[PDB]
Amino acid sequence: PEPLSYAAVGGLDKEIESLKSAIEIPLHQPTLFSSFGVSPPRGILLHGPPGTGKTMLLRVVANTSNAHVLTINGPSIVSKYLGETEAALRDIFNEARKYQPSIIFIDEIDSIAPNRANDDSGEVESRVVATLLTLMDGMGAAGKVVVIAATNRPNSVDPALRRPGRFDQEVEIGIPDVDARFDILTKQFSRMSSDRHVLDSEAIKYIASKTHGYVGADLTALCRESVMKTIQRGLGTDANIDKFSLKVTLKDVESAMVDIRPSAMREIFLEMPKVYWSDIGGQEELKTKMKEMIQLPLEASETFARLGISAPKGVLLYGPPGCSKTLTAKALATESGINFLAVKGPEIFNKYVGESERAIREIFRKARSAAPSIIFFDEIDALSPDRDGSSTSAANHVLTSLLNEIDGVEELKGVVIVAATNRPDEIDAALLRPGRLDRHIYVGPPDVNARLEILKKCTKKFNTEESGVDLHELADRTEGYSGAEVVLLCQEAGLAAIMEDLDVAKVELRHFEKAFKGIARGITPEMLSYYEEFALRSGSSS
Amino acid sequence: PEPLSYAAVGGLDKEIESLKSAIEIPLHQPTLFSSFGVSPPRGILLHGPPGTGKTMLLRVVANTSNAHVLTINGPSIVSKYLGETEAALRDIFNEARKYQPSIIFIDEIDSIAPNRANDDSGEVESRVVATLLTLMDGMGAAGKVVVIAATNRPNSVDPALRRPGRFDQEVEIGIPDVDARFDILTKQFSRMSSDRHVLDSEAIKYIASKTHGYVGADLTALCRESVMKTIQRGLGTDANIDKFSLKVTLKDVESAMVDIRPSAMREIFLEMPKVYWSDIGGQEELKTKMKEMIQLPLEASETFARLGISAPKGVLLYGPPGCSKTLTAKALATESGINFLAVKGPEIFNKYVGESERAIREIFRKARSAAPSIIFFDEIDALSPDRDGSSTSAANHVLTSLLNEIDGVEELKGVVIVAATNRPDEIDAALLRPGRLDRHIYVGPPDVNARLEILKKCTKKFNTEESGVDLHELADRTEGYSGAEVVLLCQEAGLAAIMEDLDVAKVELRHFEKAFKGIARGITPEMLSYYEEFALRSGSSS
Ligand SMILES: [C][C][C]S(=O)(=O)N1N=[C]C2=C([C]=C([C])S2)[B@@]1([O])O[C]1[C]([O])[C]([C]OP([O])(=O)OP([O])(=O)OP([O])([O])=S)O[C]1N1[C]=NC2=C1N=[C]N=C2[N]
Ligand SMILES: [C][C][C]S(=O)(=O)N1N=[C]C2=C([C]=C([C])S2)[B@@]1([O])O[C]1[C]([O])[C]([C]OP([O])(=O)OP([O])(=O)OP([O])([O])=S)O[C]1N1[C]=NC2=C1N=[C]N=C2[N]
Ligand SMILES: Nc1ncnc2c1ncn2[C@@H]1O[C@H](COP(=O)(O)OP(=O)(O)OP(O)(O)=S)[C@@H](O)[C@H]1O
Ligand SMILES: Nc1ncnc2c1ncn2[C@@H]1O[C@H](COP(=O)(O)OP(=O)(O)OP(O)(O)=S)[C@@H](O)[C@H]1O
Repeated sequence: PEPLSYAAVGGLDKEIESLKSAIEIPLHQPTLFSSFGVSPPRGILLHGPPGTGKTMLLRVVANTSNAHVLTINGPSIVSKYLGETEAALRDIFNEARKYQPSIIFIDEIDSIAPNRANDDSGEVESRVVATLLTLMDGMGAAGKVVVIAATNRPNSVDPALRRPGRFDQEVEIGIPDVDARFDILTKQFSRMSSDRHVLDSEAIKYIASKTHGYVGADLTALCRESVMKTIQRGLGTDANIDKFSLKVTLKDVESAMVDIRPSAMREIFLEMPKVYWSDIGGQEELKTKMKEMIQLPLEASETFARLGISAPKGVLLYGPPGCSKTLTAKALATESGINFLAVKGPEIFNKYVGESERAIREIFRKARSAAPSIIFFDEIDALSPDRDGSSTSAANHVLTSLLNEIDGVEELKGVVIVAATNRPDEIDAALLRPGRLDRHIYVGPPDVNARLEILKKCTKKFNTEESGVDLHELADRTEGYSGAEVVLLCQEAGLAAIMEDLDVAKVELRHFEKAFKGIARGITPEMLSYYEEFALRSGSSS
Repeated sequence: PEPLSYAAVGGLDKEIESLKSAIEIPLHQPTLFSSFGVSPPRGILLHGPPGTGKTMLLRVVANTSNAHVLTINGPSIVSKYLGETEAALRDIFNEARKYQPSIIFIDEIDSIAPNRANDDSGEVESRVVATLLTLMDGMGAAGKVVVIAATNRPNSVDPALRRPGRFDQEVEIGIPDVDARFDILTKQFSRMSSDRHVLDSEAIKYIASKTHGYVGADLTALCRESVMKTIQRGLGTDANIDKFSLKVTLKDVESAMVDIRPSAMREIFLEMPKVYWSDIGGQEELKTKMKEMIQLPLEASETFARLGISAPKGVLLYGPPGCSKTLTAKALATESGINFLAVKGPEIFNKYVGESERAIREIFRKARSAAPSIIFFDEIDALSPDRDGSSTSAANHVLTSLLNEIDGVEELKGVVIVAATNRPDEIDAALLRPGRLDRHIYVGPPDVNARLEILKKCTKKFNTEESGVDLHELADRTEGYSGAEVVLLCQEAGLAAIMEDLDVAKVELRHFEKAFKGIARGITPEMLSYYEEFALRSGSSS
């Protein structure tokens, strides 16, 4: 029995500190809030997607805090009929009250008081929510009691429990980021002695990098699976190997990766990978314009206010498919340092009725929470009201929610909305009017310098100068290819290289010639003329 | 009471070894990786389509493991009300814990804790899932207890029992393949003495070949019916035959097949028959091209990585209806030696809203699991968003799932997606953009050499050279035919042969002339123009 400690928790140090404060300020000294004449906040609710580390945090709070732990075991104290159940829970609260200081732990409130939905059994669920409200109505500002709550989904909890003055302090324990994933991995692999874990910190970098979707508990599972497969490699050599100290290795960790893949973020707003400005080929004009028109307003708020001008509220990127738009937004995300929440088009539109408006609401709330922030909307084309009557019940509602959140700049100061599209017309004109998503930047097919840069980025691994191919004739021969077609031309050239030989280490011009014959232009002059005719009708930066 | 052994199980050797490993490492050697610091797995799940051999596997594991088995008999220990039921299951777990080492068998979790669906009676189902989780929360890292549970459909089980750090380890027992079917039949017919079973191993090969949809129990059922129909023939000669040792013959086994088939396999991800490169008439250019751009990337990954190019992810086969597309894909499957998941177009798009999402997610999970693999999407034309508002609820969701899943290059190193559409224009352009299903290959009507080879393959059985018909005048006379049209020309010639005589063994040019009169070209110049037009608009390998 090793008692847990805050060193065991990982990747949540920010909200670890927040929860520690929300426990220490009450439960150790309510006199402070007695002086300031507000009822002390009784009730901290730990949100979070499943497996993020709630229950572990509750256990570590119980172990670390010197107060007395009490538990509402959900069903495990509710009796057959509620007449004894309500008495039992009141008895729990009273026993906490007599032995102040005390903490009441409620796990899985969704399994206790979800009375908003249809599953509210008036004999059971309504009674439980009623008694929760009734006793939560008072424990005494002088009382040294606190209620802590953990739910895998908050909105399932009825709004009645989440009214203010009830348990309403909130700690949003969320999906770990890349650095948080590294923290969790380092702690987990330090739980085992470093002898058996032969992975240098660079290996942990790598495994954290390839564990995008994984959340919390999942990572421990990964480590556990690694153990198993390591043991299996001990048996794969010969069954007679009963010797211990078989090291766990990086290769074992991917071999585990391929098989664990449990429930984690695949229906959550995407955190995109890391790309720098160097990866993007040229387009220095667009790079400068984006750097300015996004990063500068978020880092010049005092200067903008001094000048009597509101900051730009929204920039819309439009260009032929393949040209660097998602990559440019990702690069801005990676090396602008601003919090950057991105959502694909369809992944928010589908979001069956109500879930769409809720999703827009929560994305904007999160954007406001961690200001300054950039909300990236890839393919606004999805959120288009330009369809038949079926769109009136889905597209119109989401469009008007987006409009209502976009406007009202008084509450929007550290938020910039960057949208991307390849079908600019089908973006409802109510969203490209002045005062709204109004700056329009046209990406367009890359110019010759940018194309040459893309070549040099993608042709570097296979010999070019000492293979007799000069990239400039390729660059001026590939006029009109969108950047995707340029990188595909490089890929097809490599495919010809492996065509002619399995272990070749050299790429000739004839391979590029075959590739260039094989690839067809994807940007017809129709599409170009389309984009300038949208440029004339545009609002800003035509 | 014959004791079950692993010799009785068949066609699951890989899964058998995995389960034996997952039962030996705990339950015999907990210390051997309690040192490693991770919590032991402690709870393994056996998936499987109904009748694929779960319950037998549990019985054999019980009868071969020296620990003591305890059975949660589902309802057979659940009482009238859950107050005694939860106590009884706690008592079961405690009696296991005291008598370490112990195994706890849960059969049909779905009949126990399916609380994710509407059939959750909060008095029963919620209580049972709650007591599971609450007791699954702790068994003791040194507690030599293991849970094994089996389900007929996993997703019906809630995510709560399938969180990690929990009842986690999964063993997938699937529909047996052809070789596994041979193994199961060999074991079944060797259970009965070889005297009664007069079928040489070749006959067993044949019967396994023509039992595509049969799974597991079904095959045993087949044997039963064989027995039954065999003794029916014992009564077919004369009722006085009470003599034993009536051999079971092959013909009896097919006569059983015509009746045994229940609804065991549904529109499951399809396994396709075997066709060799020799079967496909000519098309040597397409032979080489497909061989390279599919098999070569999946077998020279290190060379591609060394060269700085990503392997080609997707090949779309577009050709007129009749030319060898599905046949070419099947040939690649059969004699490329790579795992070949393949699902038809209409059988995934038109299932349901969430069912389609789940289908694509699971097909790609399976493709990743057994890498390298080739996902074949025959007739993506079904997955088309080019319809009315009804497509906004079905087509958009399925297409965005496909795009999101195929854009995951970071963990998609050993998968290639091959598609085959007969009208390529109705594929959403987002699925043919570079970086996605992008290499386009045109199959097209067979050239003269291919037509000659097709004839030679289909005319071999009935005499051609010594019948006075030379295949080259046929070959150059049948310009414009699709390959299917050519094989049907051969079939119609045979039909005229059996017209003019019931037991003929000779086909003359006049029969072919009648057939050639009776066949119209299904490949209009309009269709060839359409395909050339899509070629000029394509992305790669135009
Ligand atoms: C790993 C690396 C990362 S990245 O770069 O991003 N990538 N990945 C993978 C792949 C590729 C390609 C291929 C063929 S495969 B990559 O490279 O990609 C990239 C990007 O992504 C592209 C484009 O995209 P975006 O951005 O999106 O564009 P768009 O199309 O416009 O949008 P949408 O959504 O579609 S409307 O491409 C590429 N790149 C690179 N670099 C570059 C490019 N492009 C252009 N330009 C340049 N510079
Ligand atoms: C038994 C043998 C097997 S198979 O070959 O496959 N078959 N079977 C049956 C039959 C036939 C015919 C008839 C009239 S009856 B068979 O032969 O078939 C075959 C195949 O299958 C066909 C074609 O297919 P595909 O590929 O699929 O086409 P398409 O349309 O493209 O697809 P889809 O689905 O529609 S999109 O035909 C035949 N063959 C054979 N060989 C050949 C052929 N074709 C062509 N070519 C060649 N070489
Ligand atoms: N930093 C961490 N974040 C998350 N989980 C962690 C972390 N460090 C260790 N873990 C392990 O992850 C698991 C977390 O379990 P839980 O706390 O039950 O997850 P969860 O948030 O409770 O999911 P629920 O209770 O179903 S909403 C435990 O096995 C911990 O040992
Ligand atoms: N190798 C084998 N694979 C599958 N079934 C086999 C095999 N060998 C024999 N069988 C027979 O298959 C039958 C299937 O029994 P079960 O294990 O109950 O099937 P099942 O998996 O339990 O189906 P469900 O999911 O419980 S409805 C057994 O009774 C055996 O007689």
